Amino acid sequence: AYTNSFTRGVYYPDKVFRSSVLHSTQDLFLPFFSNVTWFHAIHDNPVLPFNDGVYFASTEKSNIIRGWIFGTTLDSKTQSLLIVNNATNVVIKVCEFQFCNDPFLGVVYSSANNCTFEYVSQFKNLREFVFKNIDGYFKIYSKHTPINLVRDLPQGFSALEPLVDLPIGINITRFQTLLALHAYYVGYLQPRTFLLKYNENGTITDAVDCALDPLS
Amino acid sequence: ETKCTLKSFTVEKGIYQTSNFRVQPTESIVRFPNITNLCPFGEVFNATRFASVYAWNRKRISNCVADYSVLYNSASFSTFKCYGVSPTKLNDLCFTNVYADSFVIRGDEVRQIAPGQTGKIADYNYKLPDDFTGCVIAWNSNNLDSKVGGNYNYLYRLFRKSNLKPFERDISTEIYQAGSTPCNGVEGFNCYFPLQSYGFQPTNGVGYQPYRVVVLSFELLHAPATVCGPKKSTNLVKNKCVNFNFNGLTGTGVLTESNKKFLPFQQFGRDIADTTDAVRDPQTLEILDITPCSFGGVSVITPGTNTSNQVAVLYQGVNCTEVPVAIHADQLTPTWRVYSTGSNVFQTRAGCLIGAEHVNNSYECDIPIGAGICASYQSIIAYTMSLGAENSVAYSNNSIAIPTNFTISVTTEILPVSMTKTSVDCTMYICGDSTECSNLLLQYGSFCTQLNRALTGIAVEQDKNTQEVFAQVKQIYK
Amino acid sequence: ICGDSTECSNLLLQYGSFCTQLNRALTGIAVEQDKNTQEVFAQVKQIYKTPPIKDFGGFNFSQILPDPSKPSKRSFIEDLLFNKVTLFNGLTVLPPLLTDEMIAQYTSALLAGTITSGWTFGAGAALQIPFAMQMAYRFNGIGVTQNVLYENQKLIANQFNSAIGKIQDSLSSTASALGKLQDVVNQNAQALNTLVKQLSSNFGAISSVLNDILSRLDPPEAEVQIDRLITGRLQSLQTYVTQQLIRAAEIRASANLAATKMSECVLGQS
Amino acid sequence: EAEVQIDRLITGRLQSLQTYVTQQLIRAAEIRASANLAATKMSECVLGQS
Amino acid sequence: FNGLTVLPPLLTDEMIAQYTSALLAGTITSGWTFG
Amino acid sequence: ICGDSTECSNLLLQYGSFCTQLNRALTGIAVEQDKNTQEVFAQVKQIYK
Ligand SMILES: *[C@@H]1O[C@H](CO)[C@@H](O[C@@H]2O[C@H](CO)[C@@H](O)[C@H](O)[C@H]2NC(C)=O)[C@H](O)[C@H]1NC(C)=O
Ligand SMILES: *[C@@H]1O[C@H](CO)[C@@H](O[C@@H]2O[C@H](CO)[C@@H](O)[C@H](O)[C@H]2NC(C)=O)[C@H](O)[C@H]1NC(C)=O
Ligand SMILES: *[C@@H]1O[C@H](CO)[C@@H](O[C@@H]2O[C@H](CO)[C@@H](O)[C@H](O)[C@H]2NC(C)=O)[C@H](O)[C@H]1NC(C)=O
Ligand SMILES: *[C@@H]1O[C@H](CO)[C@@H](O[C@@H]2O[C@H](CO)[C@@H](O)[C@H](O)[C@H]2NC(C)=O)[C@H](O)[C@H]1NC(C)=O
Ligand SMILES: *[C@@H]1O[C@H](CO)[C@@H](O)[C@H](O)[C@H]1NC(C)=O
Ligand SMILES: *[C@@H]1O[C@H](CO)[C@@H](O)[C@H](O)[C@H]1NC(C)=O
Ligand SMILES: *[C@@H]1O[C@H](CO)[C@@H](O)[C@H](O)[C@H]1NC(C)=O
Ligand SMILES: *[C@@H]1O[C@H](CO)[C@@H](O)[C@H](O)[C@H]1NC(C)=O
Ligand SMILES: *[C@@H]1O[C@H](CO)[C@@H](O)[C@H](O)[C@H]1NC(C)=O
Ligand SMILES: *[C@@H]1O[C@H](CO)[C@@H](O)[C@H](O)[C@H]1NC(C)=O
Ligand SMILES: *[C@@H]1O[C@H](CO)[C@@H](O)[C@H](O)[C@H]1NC(C)=O
Repeated sequence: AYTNSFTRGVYYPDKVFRSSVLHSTQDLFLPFFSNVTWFHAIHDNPVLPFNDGVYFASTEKSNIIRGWIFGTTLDSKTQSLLIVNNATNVVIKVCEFQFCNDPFLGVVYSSANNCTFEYVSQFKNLREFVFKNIDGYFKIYSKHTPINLVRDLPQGFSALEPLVDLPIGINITRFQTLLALHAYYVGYLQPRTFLLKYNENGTITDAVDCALDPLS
Repeated sequence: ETKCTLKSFTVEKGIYQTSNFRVQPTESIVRFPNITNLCPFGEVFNATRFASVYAWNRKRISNCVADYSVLYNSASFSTFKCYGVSPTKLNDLCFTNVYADSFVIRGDEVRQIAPGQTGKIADYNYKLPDDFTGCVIAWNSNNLDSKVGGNYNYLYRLFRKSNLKPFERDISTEIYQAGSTPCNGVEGFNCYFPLQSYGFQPTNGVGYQPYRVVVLSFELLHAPATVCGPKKSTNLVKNKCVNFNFNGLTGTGVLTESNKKFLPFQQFGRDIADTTDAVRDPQTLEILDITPCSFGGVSVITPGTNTSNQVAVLYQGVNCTEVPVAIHADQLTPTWRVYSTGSNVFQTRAGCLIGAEHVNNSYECDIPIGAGICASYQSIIAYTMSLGAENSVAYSNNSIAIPTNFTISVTTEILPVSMTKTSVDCTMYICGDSTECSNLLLQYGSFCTQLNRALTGIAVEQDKNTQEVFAQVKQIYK
Repeated sequence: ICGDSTECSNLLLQYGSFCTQLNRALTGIAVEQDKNTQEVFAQVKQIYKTPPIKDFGGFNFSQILPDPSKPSKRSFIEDLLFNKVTLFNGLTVLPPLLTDEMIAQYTSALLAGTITSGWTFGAGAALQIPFAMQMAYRFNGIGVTQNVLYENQKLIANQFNSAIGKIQDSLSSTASALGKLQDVVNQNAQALNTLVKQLSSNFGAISSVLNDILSRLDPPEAEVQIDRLITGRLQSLQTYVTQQLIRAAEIRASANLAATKMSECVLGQS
Repeated sequence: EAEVQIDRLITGRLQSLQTYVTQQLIRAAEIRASANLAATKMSECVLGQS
Repeated sequence: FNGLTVLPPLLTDEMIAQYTSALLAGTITSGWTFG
Repeated sequence: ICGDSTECSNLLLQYGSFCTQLNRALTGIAVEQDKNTQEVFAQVKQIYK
């Protein structure tokens, strides 16, 4: 399935406060009017290559899509990332895990050999997620509030502010989404340059593509 | 200073520029955040028990912040000598990872922990590689090992001809029987246990007392840094020209309170072209401002060395409160103090003029200053520019004024028309009769002809200019 | 170039005496601009004043003459023009010698002198003359006999008032009619911004900041890096200075033309 | 190494000569403008009446 | 004189003086007609 | 100065933005050259015969 992402996928690139200045940046971004592979896995979790950063979304205001496992082999040979939720805290384990055929999670665990690191942190709703991993830093954004004005399709303009970054220093090329036992979008991002407009409060109010149209 | 910058012994009336001044920074402030991730090295040195020399334990330690100065000054260590690692500067070193090797040895086995050394345990149990290792620390443990320790709890491997590679452990205990010809020509005999027990007694001497030994090895430039040493900090000072490493990144200027608002996650800010203007400290989580310290050029106003010997100093774009700070009160000559304070600090729109009194009259002047004011030498007085005379003509509905007499005046007007037709030789300027210079210049393209063409063009242009400005008539009249 | 570093100054002092010209050129152009404006505007020897009672044969100069209630003694058209257009790392901007008050006084003096006396105030002593006779004299110079004006005075007055009202409204309504001044201001601001932005350029060195490379290396190649940065900044500064010189020459030519036009047309008849 | 030293010397002196030539060109242009004005003044205010 | 030189002007001062004298004599005796 | 090369462009981009103004000082005179010939000839409103 194909869906048209109008203008989603804009985030604060750095941590520097600006005001009423037009800043032209060259970073990894999701192009405007892109095509995203809408999934309808309701009675389906295929293997999705990471390709150096993926967009994400969701619409269900419940706990069905729980964890996002990352790695390159999904085997005990190499350490694999596992980031899951518990409805009260978020737990991240990078230790070596074996293969899982149909893991079930909801409020699997094969082995914990060669365990090194751990992390613990704290119309329907929208949860726009953007992941990136460069030079050993894996960092994640979030936006847990939608706008209740129009039903269907993720249209509207809003910014993304980062929450967490981990200096894992490992390589990831594939990832799986973990469900429970009984409609999320996916998009690919590549480094195209943008122009951003800042408000007097340091809030992104407009973004314009730089390599889309001659007027742009 | 005016005579120096002009390189002459006579100075004509006017304003001149000599130098510039800056506000010297006073002190420095260092600000690091509250939190400091402490690392549990207490369980390493002060562990209840250690393993044997042939089966020492290894643990993985990373993402730690531990200070090496807190242990260097401790007197509970027999000796602290390291190979190529500075004990003092370890506080300012970041390492990719750290490896600890803790065990217990005999008194005479301390010297065996060194690269390129020969010994039973140095070559049979633990071998130091032929590269850089952090260092070894050893201390006495006769209180908990020589009196209450196990009589055979400590074992060493007396196995020869099996020199182990560095960082290798072989805890496999097997009976050492060859089972072939090269052992008394028989199979079964000559069986010696690979392990042997230490012989120790309570206070039996110096070479037999067990000592706790921990070898710390450090890896550098193999991975992103994870372990680093803590550093000190201090408080803050406001409203002074200060240089700082405030919250990491450095900067110099004066600190003021700010009314701007920051998002709950955003570190600092800027305005234009990488110019920091607002930083907040983790200790207070309060927004502040940065303002560059004032500076600027000076100027000297003089009425001419011939007429007098007194001058007036002007600082550009400086407020009164920094005038005593503009030039140090007690660093220059006492003659600069007559033109430093007191005198007359006439603060105007274009800085501060000191050394000349202020009068509330107004006359035509000759030495411009700016912002509508100018100074003149009657001492030296600075006043406001005068536009000239002032009169009002009595315009009426039916009145005219007709002149009755006339005068004839003669005026002069000077106009330049030409300059000197000069020229510079092309290669003689940069070569001076050297073949190497010409050889190297031939590789720089045709700069010579390009430079020589312009001067000839200018000369011909000047000749044509003079010819057209003077030659107008075709004859000569007498 | 150095940013308060001793070794940078030590390496710079061996490049010769270049700062002397780098400063004298700018001082020369600044003095030239000051003399330029002084020559353009200061063309009278006295400061005349309009009579308190005004009867200009029917004409209405209320909008063009200065108004006492205004803050800076400025007329309405000057206020509209001022409200129409609108616009620190070792770079300073010196204030002009003549601020706006003297400029307003000069313009008011010139306007009052040309209204009351005509052209004789620019060639001697100002002489009183009624306005109607002055307009008759001016018509007599373009081929139309004076008999025309004295029989069509009211029509001409009405046409003049309507024209000045219409031009005031048009100027208040016209867009981008003042493009030259805004263009000049934009050019200067852009030049300063692109000069100050050049600091962050790497110029082939390890980093754009002197202290970091100084503290992370040793002198033998640190001096090479410093020399590369120094020479890059010298070329940048030289380019900026040359551009300033060219622009100053252009402005000088334009201001000379303006002064010629003001002296020929305001104080006489062309 | 002599070639390195001569390279440095040539670069420096070439830059200095370039700057001098540019300054001379600008000054010559300005003097030309002034002399043209003088020629116009002499042609008009002397041979007739202004 | 180490690589730099000054070329002499084409017109010497006597020619300039003669031009000025001719112009002045013409503007005295004839006026604007000689132009 | 690059002649359709990648390494040359990579080394040039770190020098700053010289070419940003090197490509504007020429377009300015290119635009000016049109006004120069436009304001000298277009001094009439109609075309006579
Ligand atoms: C931007 O931040 C300000 C700071 O509180 C927000 O509050 C506004 O402040 C201005 C300035 O006095 C007031 O005129 C507004 O009425 C305030 N708004 C509210 C809702 O209190 C402001 O809301 C923020 N957003 C914008 C777009 O200005
Ligand atoms: C020089 O500094 C003094 C004190 O900082 C300034 O005096 C104050 O200026 C502010 C405006 O910035 C006024 O609001 C205060 O009323 C002034 N008096 C005080 C604080 O006692 C002075 O203006 C500064 N001079 C210049 C030229 O900026
Ligand atoms: C116009 O002015 C001139 C001088 O400015 C007057 O000539 C003077 O006349 C007096 C009285 O005869 C003599 O004493 C002076 O020597 C004259 N001056 C000169 C320079 O010759 C002339 O009289 C004035 N015009 C009228 C009509 O009086
Ligand atoms: C000259 O023009 C001005 C302005 O155009 C006239 O000012 C008027 O003054 C009256 C009396 O206060 C006001 O009611 C009007 O509103 C003003 N005009 C405007 C356009 O606001 C002035 O009366 C005119 N004078 C003559 C002699 O025509
Ligand atoms: C991609 O997006 C465009 C624009 O929304 C759409 O027309 C097209 O059908 C989509 N799919 C493909 C394969 O181009
Ligand atoms: C654990 O896994 C990492 C990465 O897969 C590997 O480098 C390391 O040798 C393994 N073993 C230990 C003890 O860290
Ligand atoms: C998940 O949350 C429950 C309470 O809702 C808590 O008891 C449990 O310990 C949490 N799980 C983890 C792994 O912390
Ligand atoms: C990516 O994976 C390869 C294995 O082919 C590995 O050599 C490389 O170090 C990985 N990259 C990172 C940044 O870990
Ligand atoms: C401890 O951290 C808090 C966090 O804001 C800070 O307010 C406080 O000043 C810190 N205390 C010290 C002694 O640094
Ligand atoms: C020197 O000053 C005196 C008095 O001001 C003056 O008379 C004289 O002409 C001056 N000489 C020079 C060479 O300036
Ligand atoms: C201005 O003149 C008044 C006269 O009343 C005088 O008191 C005052 O000091 C003058 N201001 C000055 C000299 O700055």
